[PDB]
Amino acid sequence: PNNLDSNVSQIVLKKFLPGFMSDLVLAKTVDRQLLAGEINSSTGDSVSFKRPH
Amino acid sequence: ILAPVRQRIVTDLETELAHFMMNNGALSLGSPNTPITKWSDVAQTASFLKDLGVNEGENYAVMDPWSAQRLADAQTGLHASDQLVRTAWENAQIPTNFGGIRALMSNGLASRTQGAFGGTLTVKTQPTVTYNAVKDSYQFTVTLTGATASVTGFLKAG
Amino acid sequence: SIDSAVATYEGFSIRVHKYADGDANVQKMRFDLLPAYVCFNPHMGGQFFGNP
Amino acid sequence: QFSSLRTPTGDISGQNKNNLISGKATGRVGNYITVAVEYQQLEEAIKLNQLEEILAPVRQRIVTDLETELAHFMMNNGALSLGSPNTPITKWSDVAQTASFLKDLGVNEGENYAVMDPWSAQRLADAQTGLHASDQLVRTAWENAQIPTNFGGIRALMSNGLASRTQGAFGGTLTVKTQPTVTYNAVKDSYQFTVTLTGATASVTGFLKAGDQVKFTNTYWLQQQTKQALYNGATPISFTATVTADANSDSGGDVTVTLSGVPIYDTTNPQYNSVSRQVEAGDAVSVVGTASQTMKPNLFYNKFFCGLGSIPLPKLHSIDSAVATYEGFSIRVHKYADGDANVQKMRFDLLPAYVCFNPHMGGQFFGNP
Ligand SMILES: [Cl-]
Repeated sequence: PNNLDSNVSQIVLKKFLPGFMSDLVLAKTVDRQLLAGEINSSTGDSVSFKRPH
Repeated sequence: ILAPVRQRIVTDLETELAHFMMNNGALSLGSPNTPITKWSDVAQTASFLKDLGVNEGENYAVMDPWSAQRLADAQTGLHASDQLVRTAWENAQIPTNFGGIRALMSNGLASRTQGAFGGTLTVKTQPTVTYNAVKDSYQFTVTLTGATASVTGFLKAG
Repeated sequence: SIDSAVATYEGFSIRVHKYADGDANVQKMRFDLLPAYVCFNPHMGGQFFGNP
Repeated sequence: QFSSLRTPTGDISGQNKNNLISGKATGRVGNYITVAVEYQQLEEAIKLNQLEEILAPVRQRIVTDLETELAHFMMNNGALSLGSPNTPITKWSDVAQTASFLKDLGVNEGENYAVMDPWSAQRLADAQTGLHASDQLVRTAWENAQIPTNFGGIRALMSNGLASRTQGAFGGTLTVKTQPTVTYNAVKDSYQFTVTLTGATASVTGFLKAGDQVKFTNTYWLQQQTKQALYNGATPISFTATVTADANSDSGGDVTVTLSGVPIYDTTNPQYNSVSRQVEAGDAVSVVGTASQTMKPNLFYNKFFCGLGSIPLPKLHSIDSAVATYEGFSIRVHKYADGDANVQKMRFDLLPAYVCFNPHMGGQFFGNP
């Protein structure tokens, strides 16, 4: 009956396991050009575009 | 430790887009209890956009993993083009254009709950819908009558 | 009087602010983003299901 | 994993920031694997020729008994479940459901595998002889009864060495007796939890056996990143866990079992939830399959689910030895003898090691009724 357990360490290696993930689809198919850079500090919180006649 | 923080932001950006779009768009096709199975379940969306007059840019339909699969299962059953059945037998892929509309699979997609309604509903007062009232929004208030006695959350957003 | 930096992932920008707390000996960091939305025409989209 | 607040201004004053809660997975060393032989000096003289051929199969015994224990190890940990043992694999949509379930939960890294026995691979081979279009693809299965490398958008493999399991005799209608403590603090170092069950049959030895699968009807899997429940067509996908060891039903019909996979639902740290709600005392549950059935399960898993390793063994002193690898595993042999009984002894050894990184990345699958 040896007892050697105090000769050694409990080691946690420095690496992580793969987590889960999700995919981004809606984000990349809507219109992103029209509204870009259009709202700045001269404009207040909103801006408008024209409906066709 | 903090590397995941950025993709939490983006994940939560796009769960809002799902809700924003869901609370605005006025069009509806088919019954909400029934899952997408037939080819003509995706195809009805291209043709309704068409019949209504929309011509500009592309059109997208977006469904979950489980629907995408039953659609490939439908394509393993085609009788004619062997490049189109091989792809789905190996890969469970469907093509880029499907039904005459650009079709896409997304596991991030939001859900929503109906909210408890009952009774035979009618309008209480004729609303005012002319081009001059709704000109700037395309939204309008209407008051419905003949509902269940009193309920919190009788109709929920969406 | 608070220290910052800005990063890019997915073609979005995120500020980060690093402050602390004097009396509780504590360090705090927040990452934030402002989206904008537009609905051009409500009649051009919607929700679809199967036909039984 | 983190969560986020959504506010008109951005004022977070009265609210809760994310805590940091670490967790870890742990590997362990297993039993030795040993094959030992002996024979008299008299036999070495008159009776043993080609002794070197007499012990060729000895090293493949070692590696065979490694693969058989590995298969049990997996079958006992992975929580996921598809189909049910009463229906054999037939349709294309059987192998296919597994790849799209791994994607709906969000497994993105490495490669996914499905593994089945010869009888299953044959029923998938004549499903492939029925295709109406692809010319080559039917000819191959008609000739050779083979199926492609990728099948259903997962990578499919056949193996004749694979373990079986017996269900064990369960009956009556079951419900949970008390609330389990499932928060991320309790389960974060293991991913296992104990729960007591009610309404079982009076006194039964082996009421549930290691490898069974208990299903919680009203508690649903989430998507792990997005946190929205999972729907397959009309119906939600229930949560399911695996019985890790044998469990007996005491008189009065109670059963206390340890399960692998956890229905985490945490109020204080909701960012870690697995599932749509809190399992409460009085919830219906049921065991997948029929009472005393036996069978060989099919396994589907992500690459980082289980892992395997082996440990160099040092040399005993005053004894002679050498190392030889077969299938990329190193095996010691010690050759020693007993001077008084006049016999000769050889032993061949290997030490394995096993991790289960995540229980929620693998499981067992059957067909759909
Ligand atoms: Cl035909």
